[PDB]
Amino acid sequence: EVKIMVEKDPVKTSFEKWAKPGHFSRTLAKGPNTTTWIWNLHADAHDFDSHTNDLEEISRKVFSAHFGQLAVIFIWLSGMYFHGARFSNYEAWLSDPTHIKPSAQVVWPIVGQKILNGDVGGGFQGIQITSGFFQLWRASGITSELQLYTTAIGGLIFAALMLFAGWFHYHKAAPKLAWFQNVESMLNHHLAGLLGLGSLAWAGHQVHVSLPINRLLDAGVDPKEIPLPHEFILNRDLLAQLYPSFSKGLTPFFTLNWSEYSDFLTFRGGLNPVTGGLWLTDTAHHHLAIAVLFLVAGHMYRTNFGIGHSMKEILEAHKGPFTGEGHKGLYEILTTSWHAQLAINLAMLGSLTIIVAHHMYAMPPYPYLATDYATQLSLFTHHMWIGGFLVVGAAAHAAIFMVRDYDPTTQYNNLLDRVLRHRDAIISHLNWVCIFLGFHSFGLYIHNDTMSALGRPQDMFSDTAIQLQPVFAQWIQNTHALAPSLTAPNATASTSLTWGGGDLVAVGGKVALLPIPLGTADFLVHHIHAFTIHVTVLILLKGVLFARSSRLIPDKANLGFRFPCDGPGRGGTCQVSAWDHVFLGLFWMYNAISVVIFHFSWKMQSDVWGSISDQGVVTHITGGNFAQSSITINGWLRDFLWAQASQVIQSYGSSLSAYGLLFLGAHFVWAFSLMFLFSGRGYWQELIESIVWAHNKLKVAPAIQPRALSIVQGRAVGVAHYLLGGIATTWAFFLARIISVG
Amino acid sequence: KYGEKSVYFDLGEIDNTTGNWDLYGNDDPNRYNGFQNKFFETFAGAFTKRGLLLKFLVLGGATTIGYLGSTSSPDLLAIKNGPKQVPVMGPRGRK
Amino acid sequence: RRTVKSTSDSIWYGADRPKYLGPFSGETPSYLTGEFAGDYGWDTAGLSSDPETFARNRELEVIHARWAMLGALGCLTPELLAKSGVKFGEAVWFKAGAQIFSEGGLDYLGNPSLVHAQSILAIWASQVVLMGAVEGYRVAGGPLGEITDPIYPGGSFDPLGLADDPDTFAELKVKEIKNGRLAMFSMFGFFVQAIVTGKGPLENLNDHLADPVANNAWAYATNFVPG
Amino acid sequence: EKYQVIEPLNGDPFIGGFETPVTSSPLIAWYLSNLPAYRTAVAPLLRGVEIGLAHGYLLVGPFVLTGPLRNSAVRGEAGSLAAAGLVTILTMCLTIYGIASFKEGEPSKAPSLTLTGRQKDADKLQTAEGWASFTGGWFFGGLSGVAWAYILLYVLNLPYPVK
Amino acid sequence: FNRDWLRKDLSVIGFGLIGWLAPSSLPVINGNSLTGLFLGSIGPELAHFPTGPALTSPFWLWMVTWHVGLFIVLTLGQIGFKGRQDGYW
Amino acid sequence: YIGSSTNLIMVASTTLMLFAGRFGLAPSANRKSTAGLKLVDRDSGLQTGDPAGFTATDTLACGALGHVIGVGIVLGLKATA
Ligand SMILES: CCCCCCCCCCCCCCCC(=O)OC[C@H](COP(=O)(O)OC[C@@H](O)CO)OC(=O)CCCCCCCCCCCCCCC
Ligand SMILES: CC(/C=C/C=C(C)/C=C/[C@@]12O[C@]1(C)C[C@@H](O)CC2(C)C)=C\C=C\C=C(C)\C=C\C=C(C)\C=C\[C@@]12O[C@]1(C)C[C@@H](O)CC2(C)C
Ligand SMILES: CC1=C(/C=C/C(C)=C/C=C/C(C)=C/C=C/C=C(C)/C=C/C=C(C)/C=C/C2=C(C)CCCC2(C)C)C(C)(C)CCC1
Repeated sequence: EVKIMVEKDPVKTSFEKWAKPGHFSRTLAKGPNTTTWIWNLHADAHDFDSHTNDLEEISRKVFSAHFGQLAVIFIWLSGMYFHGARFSNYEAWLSDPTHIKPSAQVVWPIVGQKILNGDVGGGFQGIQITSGFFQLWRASGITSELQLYTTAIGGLIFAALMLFAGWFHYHKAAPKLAWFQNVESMLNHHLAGLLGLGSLAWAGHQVHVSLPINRLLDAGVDPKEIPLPHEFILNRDLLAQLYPSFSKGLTPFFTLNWSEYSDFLTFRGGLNPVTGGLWLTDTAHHHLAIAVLFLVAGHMYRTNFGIGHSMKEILEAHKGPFTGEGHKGLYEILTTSWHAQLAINLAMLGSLTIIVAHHMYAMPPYPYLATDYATQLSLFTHHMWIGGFLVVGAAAHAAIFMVRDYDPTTQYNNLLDRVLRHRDAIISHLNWVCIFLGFHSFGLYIHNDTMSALGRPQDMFSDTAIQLQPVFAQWIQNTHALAPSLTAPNATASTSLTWGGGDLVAVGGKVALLPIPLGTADFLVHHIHAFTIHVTVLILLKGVLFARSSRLIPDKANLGFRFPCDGPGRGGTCQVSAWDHVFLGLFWMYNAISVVIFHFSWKMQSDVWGSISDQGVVTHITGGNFAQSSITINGWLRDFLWAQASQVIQSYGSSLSAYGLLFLGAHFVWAFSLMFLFSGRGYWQELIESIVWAHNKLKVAPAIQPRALSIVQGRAVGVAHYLLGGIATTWAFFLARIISVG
Repeated sequence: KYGEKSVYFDLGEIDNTTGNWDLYGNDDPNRYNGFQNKFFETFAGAFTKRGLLLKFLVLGGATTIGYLGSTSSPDLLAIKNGPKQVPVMGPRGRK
Repeated sequence: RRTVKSTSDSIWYGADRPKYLGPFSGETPSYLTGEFAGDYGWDTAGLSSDPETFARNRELEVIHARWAMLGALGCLTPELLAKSGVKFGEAVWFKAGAQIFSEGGLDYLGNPSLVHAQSILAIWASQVVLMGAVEGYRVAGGPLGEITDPIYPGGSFDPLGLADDPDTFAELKVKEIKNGRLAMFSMFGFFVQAIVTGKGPLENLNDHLADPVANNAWAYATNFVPG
Repeated sequence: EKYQVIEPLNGDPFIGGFETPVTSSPLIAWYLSNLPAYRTAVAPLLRGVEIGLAHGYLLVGPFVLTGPLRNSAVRGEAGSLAAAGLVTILTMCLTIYGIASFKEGEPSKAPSLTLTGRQKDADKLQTAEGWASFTGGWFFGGLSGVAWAYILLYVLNLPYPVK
Repeated sequence: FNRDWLRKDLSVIGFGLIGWLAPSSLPVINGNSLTGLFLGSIGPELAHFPTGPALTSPFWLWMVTWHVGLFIVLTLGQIGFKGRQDGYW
Repeated sequence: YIGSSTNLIMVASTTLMLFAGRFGLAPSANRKSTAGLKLVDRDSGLQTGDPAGFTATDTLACGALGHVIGVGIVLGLKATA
């Protein structure tokens, strides 16, 4: 059943189609008549399933394109490593991590760009970076530029290998359709190899390289005097000097005396006091345990050898008296349509990225990362934005599947049909939830504003006035803080210092982590988050469920996935397509993520980050004003945007001037998007008619007829420039402020 | 809905066909006690007429609101209490 | 909301009776086909295969049950009253039968002006004779009514008229048999508790409520070993 | 495996709606049928009296515990007056709705068919006179309920956990 | 709509109670003992409800665990019956 | 070490798992379990010399599960006792 099936030389390698711009489409291949052709060409390029109708070619194209993206990522990684090997102060930073600002980008002297080369320290001039690569390299045990250069060369070699593999598997030996549909074998191989073996290999690297080097670095040994990584493998005496249990070899492993390895495979919470990061011995036991768990999990599904579970039978077995046929029919959908798989994977990847952001600020895994405030803020905001984008894409491509690949014949009385049959109730109840949340949270904010303006602060929803405490979150914090005594007795400390119990970790006169109190303002802000998230879900789910039909337009599935309207009739049918629902969900996702990152920035600056002096007295960056000033909209406007933007607007003439320039440019681009968002196509078409007359009067009219952008293109351009402007504004603001005060 | 078979359309039963049912309507005539009904029909029956109810509601609301507004004690309303501190001078000495 | 018009369908009489072993009851005696109150299909001894024997056992069970119900309430009330505060000659049930041997006699609620009986043989003979007479009236008719059913005569014995509606009648019959079987079980419990511990039910419950692990029936496990 | 709970509304697949445990259930159906709103054979005045009593009684608490005068010595009176004013405003709303909806000649609009196909007399609530009587009853009952709640809370002590 | 939509068994209650009390009671000073003790240790219950337990109490964790286990056992028991007779395996 | 308790536990776990594999007391390549855990017969194109149908795949699977169970038991007993 499961076997390798390929075709020899399916597509001939030639440059002939490179001279046919629209070869992939049967309508675009005829050439252009209007300027719409160019946009259609660049818009339909990578939409493979609209060109052909057979799954084999689509699957082969997807495989090769994924090879290409892998090659691009390898080029990017090689570039980062090389630019850190040649244009950085990584060694000087290694000597003095707490005073040297990381820097890996250097600008040329041309038009006054000199001012951007700041005094980051270590006898170096360059742009301060916030990607956190220095901390990752230090945790990996890298102590020289030669190792980084070797890694860059290896990355380039891997990029070449990925390019060759993509060419090979498209133009020379293309797998057949039966090869791609081996989902059981794919899950077995990926889940066991890619995850378990990769985690086991990283655990091996940590145990054999990173533990001794970082142990010596934390002790105080100068980086130039530390022996090279292979000297701990060729001479086990050194590694036994650092961790004495290595002197026993692998005998405790095979005799099940695993407690002998307890000095480098620990289970201890908290952070390293010297570096303010997680202990690397815990990271060793945990990448090892993850490897074991994934390797066990990967031997589950049935393949050529009889044993194992079959996913089709499992899906067909779980059904009950409330859901008719249950999960029947999903296997064919998920082995027949790429779009359903894309939707599921995008949703999971976005949620996982958001989880990564939370867990990474709460438990800083790298040395000297917690006390580098700019890196923490940058990483959190970046991966949060990425997760939001991915979760919106999930809904987009799920709606694409519903419009194109849905087949009512296969889905008679399963979960999909019954979901499509009670959609009005779902949307109605979710509408009520959105309205209820919006009122009882934002109205609380407006009530606070009005009470404060009227001179009645005793009638507000504040800690000193009427209180709204988050009792459930407080109880969860207290429970998690007392785990190392009752429910996880083998732990030394709690999972993170953010729980109520614990102490303060300070590295170089700066607070790394600290217990985070939760009060009325935190109650308000999490319920704001809940409001925005349920509203975004409402928009996207309404788009997905009503993608095929409604009461307004019974035959919406005939018009396609991406169409502007169905005319001015029935009162007006603008934006009835699932594409426009994604178009609005993008705006609401932007709103939600902006509120989330603002909450994170203000709360951290006000209650966690700060400078500590003798006698253990803590002074925070904004002096704990979040609890009192964040309960009002005026409080936000005055004490966050007005107060914290002083750095970006005063950065002219310093090394931070680029941040102010991009601050202004982003406000500009965001404003510029409104002219595409607020207007329509007919006005611009008529104006273009007049301009075309002007060009015609001088015999210089173009052969390709100019046309106004289509309706869908107008919406897409508006939303793209809008998102770019807003996100770049926040980027410049955050980076300027946190580089100045961090 | 004739209901004999999968037929759900019947011109004879158009209320069944259009689904014009009373989901929870209950027509049991005995709910309350006789003397309760006597008392309530005697007293609450005055407001049955609707135009008179409108006039009474408007006049009573206006009278109540005016009386409460014009006779509220200073210790309850701050606007009637008035200022109690010395006034603050303006920026350029303008009062 | 619909009009159900379900007239008479009682789950305690048909072929789908709950039965005493639940799912494990399986095969049930042929003669125990239901049709009588409290028919859980438990005749593993085969002592009611003859219909006459079955009827005699039914009547005897019902009368033992009623006697046990009365005895249970009578054994439990005076102790709770003493807990409330009313003074009695003997609180426990298994010692109050010898209060008339005390020269102070027997007193209702401890009040000397009530009963205060000192005579013994006369009152025992009187109660024996009158109760034998009422037993005869039960068996072979009498002034308060004519015997209709051996177990359920009725007539003047339901002055409140709750035995009118047959469905509520059957529900009341099964409720009576269930509470009576519980009462007989509690009588066996009271007798055994009097035998083994020599203490009244109220302090037995207090002891079980005080360190239940230490204070239970297992504390008297070794008190009867021979030798 | 063929047993299913969810069913089309009254067995007609082509009428918008489902018949679920939430919608149809002996406890839920009995409770909804025994509420005064669905007692179609009872005079609208008494139904309005009960509804007004319940609503006026429930309204007193929120206005007294939370309000501008909640920390003063006249909190109960202020809250009771606010609840009575809200009852008056809702009575005005009911009156104008009844005027705008029903005329003196229309027979009735309530469905006259039960779920089981039985034919019954349509409710007199959906009429001009019926709505007028219901509104008068609601006004009187709401005022009575507000007064009763005020009396219980403050005229007599009657200690309460929050009061 | 079937009146007995939740096909009435009413013996699943006893089986669920037994099958949740047997595992919970097993460990030392763990399980239903805590819930029973806190049910007894109400406080100044001589008249009515003593003010609710504070956040810093084990009562919340113990009660949550106990009722979650009981509900899981009851649901799995109800699915065990009525699903064995309808087929499904 | 050969007579040690850990060695005995590991060899017993592996032997019992292999015994339950070869004789129809556990699922294997040629004997599929249903939703009711019934062990119906399944035909695989794997040739073995064992007349009962026990293959090398079954040997590897049963040995792996036995090593897993034995390690778990040994660690649990060491932690408790
Ligand atoms: C280094 C990594 C790889 C880079 C690309 C390598 C491409 C190798 C050849 C691919 C095509 C293979 C099939 C040949 C056949 C093919 O493509 O079509 C076949 C076609 C035949 O044309 P003719 O006129 O010779 O024959 C027509 C017939 O009808 C009668 O003979 O064209 C050729 O033979 C040209 C082949 C080279 C075409 C590309 C030339 C330029 C390539 C390099 C561009 C960059 C140069 C940079 C210099 C610094
Ligand atoms: C069987 C049993 C309980 C069974 C309960 C069942 C089936 C419940 C079933 C149900 O839940 C279902 C399924 C479904 C629900 O819808 C309905 C019910 C009906 C609720 C308890 C036995 C319990 C048995 C007990 C406790 C026995 C104790 C014996 C002791 C202590 C003896 C002590 C001495 O004999 C010594 C040792 C020697 C001398 O000293 C003398 C003394 C002192 C007499
Ligand atoms: C031929 C022959 C035979 C047999 C013999 C024998 C002796 C057998 C045995 C066999 C065996 C005896 C096998 C075994 C196997 C085992 C295995 C296969 C294992 C594995 C393991 C594993 C897989 C583990 C893993 C792991 C874990 C899970 C834990 C942690 C660590 C690690 C990772 C390592 C017969 C009788 C038939 C006949 C005669 C001859």
